[PDB]
Amino acid sequence: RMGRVHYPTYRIVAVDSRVKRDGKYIALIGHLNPALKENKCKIDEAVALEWLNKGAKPTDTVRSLFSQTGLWKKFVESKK
Amino acid sequence: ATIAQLIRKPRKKKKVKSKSPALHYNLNLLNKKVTNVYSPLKRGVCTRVGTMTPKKPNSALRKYAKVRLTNGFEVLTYIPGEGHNLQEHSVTLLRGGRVKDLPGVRYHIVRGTLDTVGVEKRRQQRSAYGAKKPKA
Amino acid sequence: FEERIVKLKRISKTTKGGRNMRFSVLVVVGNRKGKIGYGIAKALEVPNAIKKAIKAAHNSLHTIEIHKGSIYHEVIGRSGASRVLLKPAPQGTGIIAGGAIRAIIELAGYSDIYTKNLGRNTPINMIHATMDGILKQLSPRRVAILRNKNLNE
Amino acid sequence: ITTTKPIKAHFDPVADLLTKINNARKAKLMTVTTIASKLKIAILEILVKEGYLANFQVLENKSKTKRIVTFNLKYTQRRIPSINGVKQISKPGLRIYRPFEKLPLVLNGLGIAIISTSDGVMTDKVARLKKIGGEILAYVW
Amino acid sequence: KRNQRKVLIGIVKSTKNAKTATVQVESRFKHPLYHKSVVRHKKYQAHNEGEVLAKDGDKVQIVETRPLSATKRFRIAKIIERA
Amino acid sequence: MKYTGSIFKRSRRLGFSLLENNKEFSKGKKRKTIPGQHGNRFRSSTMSGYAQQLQEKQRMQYMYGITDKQFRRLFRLVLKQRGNLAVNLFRVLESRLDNIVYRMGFAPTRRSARQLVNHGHVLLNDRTVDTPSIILNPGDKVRLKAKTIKIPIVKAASESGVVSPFVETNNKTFEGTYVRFPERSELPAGINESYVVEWYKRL
RNA sequence: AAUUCUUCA
RNA sequence: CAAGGAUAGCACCGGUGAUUGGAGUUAAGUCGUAACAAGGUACCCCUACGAGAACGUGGGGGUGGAUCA
RNA sequence: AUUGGGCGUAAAGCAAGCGCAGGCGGAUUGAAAAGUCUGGUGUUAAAGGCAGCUGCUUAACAGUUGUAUGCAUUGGAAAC
RNA sequence: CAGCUAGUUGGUGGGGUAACGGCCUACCAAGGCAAUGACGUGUAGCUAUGCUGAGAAGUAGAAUAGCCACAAUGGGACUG
Repeated sequence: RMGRVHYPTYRIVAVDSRVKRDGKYIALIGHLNPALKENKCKIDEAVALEWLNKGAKPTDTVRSLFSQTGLWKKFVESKK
Repeated sequence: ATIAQLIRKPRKKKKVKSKSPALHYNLNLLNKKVTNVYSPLKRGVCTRVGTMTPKKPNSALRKYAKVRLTNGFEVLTYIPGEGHNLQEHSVTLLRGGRVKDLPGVRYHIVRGTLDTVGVEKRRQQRSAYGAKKPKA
Repeated sequence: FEERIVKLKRISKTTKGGRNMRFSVLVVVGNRKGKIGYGIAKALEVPNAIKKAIKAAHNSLHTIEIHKGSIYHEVIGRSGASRVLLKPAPQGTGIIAGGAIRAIIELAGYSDIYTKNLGRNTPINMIHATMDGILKQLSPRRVAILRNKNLNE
Repeated sequence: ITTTKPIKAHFDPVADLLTKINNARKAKLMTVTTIASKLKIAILEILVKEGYLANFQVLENKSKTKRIVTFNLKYTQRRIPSINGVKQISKPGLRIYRPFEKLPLVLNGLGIAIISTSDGVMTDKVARLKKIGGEILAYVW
Repeated sequence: KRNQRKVLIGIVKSTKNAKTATVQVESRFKHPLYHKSVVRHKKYQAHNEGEVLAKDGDKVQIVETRPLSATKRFRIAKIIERA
Repeated sequence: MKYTGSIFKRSRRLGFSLLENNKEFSKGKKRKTIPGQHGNRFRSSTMSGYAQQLQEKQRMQYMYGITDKQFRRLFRLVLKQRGNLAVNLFRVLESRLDNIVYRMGFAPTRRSARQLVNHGHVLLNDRTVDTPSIILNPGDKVRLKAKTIKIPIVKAASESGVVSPFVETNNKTFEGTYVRFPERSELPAGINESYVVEWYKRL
């Protein structure tokens, strides 16, 4: 996350959990600027699934974003 | 200039010294060494108070002070403005600059906020070389 | 014609008794449309010197054309050990030069051109360097005539 | 035909060509003679074929080893030179190389710049068409 | 090995010590201060496997391998014959 | 500063009025010289590029009421993109809220409009604003919080105020729109664009 | 053999 | 293995140091007047000696010298 | 002082010479590709520099999209 | 700042480490780096960058972030 005070902008990124917040990452996924919950999160929709299939666990808030856009249904059935 | 020499002999810059060497050094107490942080100003104590005549083109009777700073250096400095409030080992604060009437003197005195207070009756340019504004 | 003047000196010859104070003036004249000239004169009084300078400048005019409002190549004014570099400018950005050269190149009728002085800053030799730099140039029609080509391709 | 006068190269035909042509232009001379190489005939051809010079003849002898060359200068009546100046860039004491994207134009590109490419010595813009770089030998205006 | 083909052509100087040869390599580049073309020579001590021999005066090739000893990180593959 | 507080003091020295001629027209003695103890001919002492360039700068930035750092920001903004600098600068200096309200006929002086806008008695595209900083783009509507209908200054302005050509408005409904960009010849021509623009070499 | 001519423009 | 401890001897870099050598800069300070003209003994350069100094002289070299030529 | 200076009188040609190393260097021809030319592949974190766009009463700013530059590897031609 | 270099360079057996390896060890050796600048000394965390500049670049390595090192100073080892 990085942005202005009183107006945060948290970019959703998949990265190892042993590095500090908003530090160096590997690949970019998307961003969230909180002013609405209908259409404010956008992802490439391919690299995220590649990361989740090559070994990854979504961050706590990221599950809602994956559920809002409708990606979980194709995910679980892909695994089993 | 033949380039076959410049590879074997690189060029050098002059990088002339600063206008103030004394205002750069600082001194600690840790088996003191010499370091410089390009200080804008330094605190010191005066030891000598007197007067001296200027050079050829003009004539006056100025006033100078021999101040030892927080470092081991002792340096001359110029007292600006009307009046005089230096009384033979009172703490002082220096300021950069340069004068032309007194050779060997390159430091003015910040007059107004110390045991030395800048004189009144000076209202134009009273911020520089401090002087408290009268209330009206 | 706009008849703008530039830096004037204060000179005096020396004889028996005082000194003969008689300063000189230099001036540039131009119609801002292609015809320009310069002159230098001397006299005892201001109006007489100014008038003589205007006369000697205006009789000795010379012609120069305007290519899209600027120069299309670089010239290096080289006279009296005083270089000055002129580099082409786009369709328009605003005039950029030194004061004396600013007047010189504005009174010629140019829109904007890249100008930078080198060496000394003496106005008279500076003006002369600007002159021989701007004059000794050549036109695309000139190379079209001398080369075996109709139009520059 | 029987030049009758001994001549020799300067240190390098590249600089010698420009120096001799500049001296001929300054002194208002007609022709000069200089040691000929395949680089020399190539450069003379590619510079004359752009209207900046005139007929040039390469001159060899009974043997196949001794070659020279003399070139006619481009001129117009009243003797005003077509060439307005030369300045060599690549030097025997300093090699210079330039890629395609940074080949400078001749003061607006109006003139001609000679670039020695990997396959042929030939002028600036028609080399920019093929994007083939090389070294710049001389600015002629 | 699988690494990039190290092109380290140079005049091998001496195999003064057994199964070890010292070769100098010459590299030309553009000096980033005056754009002048300049060369440097650098020494490298490499291991000779034994099935192929490198001799004095040759201009040989050098490739990278696992470290065998101190400042010996390379091995020889091709040897250009003498002159 | 936001406001100097004196307007005649500069129209005297600079020699040209804030408005058409109505401010410096006559009030007991018509004068066209510099004020103070120096009523005297001063036109052949400091005539040079820098002097009149500074004079034109000062004239312009007291015509538009803006300070110098605000205009430096404006010039930095207009320098970013392509376009003739003089035209864009003269177009953006007219694109302030107070000056547009003046030109609409809703205020008899630009400074009154500047005070009113900061006082929040005008709507910017159905939204309130107290910062006269935005540049007015075409296709925008303006209304003055029609509660202002009883204000005597606004009805006095709308009585017979000068309607500007480049703007459209209805005074009986206090509703206006900014349709077209200003031309060079439609605005006060006392400012020499080349001289004022050429003064700026620091950026 | 042969000398010096007080600072300030 | 060994941080350290003790001992003794080399290497490098500072601070200060009685006394002294000169250096620069200063309203009108004391001796002579060396140089700028042929500066009134041409000057200058190198070198050696000598004098309170200005510098003098000896040897070699140049005109960056004057008129008569 | 590479783009961008000079060594007669303004600072600067060593008193002169012999010259190892280094640097520079006549013409033909083939090869080689070390430089030099050049297609492709990979890479040069993000932010920021820059160019458009969106939002905070608007610039400040925040976000988003794109943006050069160097380097390795591989394939091609040989004027110098 | 003209020599530096003695586990220093190389070989074979063995041990040790996550692994190559003088990392260590038994023996044999006598090498290796240096005017294309080691060694000695002086100052310095490096980089993306910030400022300036048209640029080649001069300069500060703010904040921020990538990497490295440190935890009163000098050492040692366990746990995992």
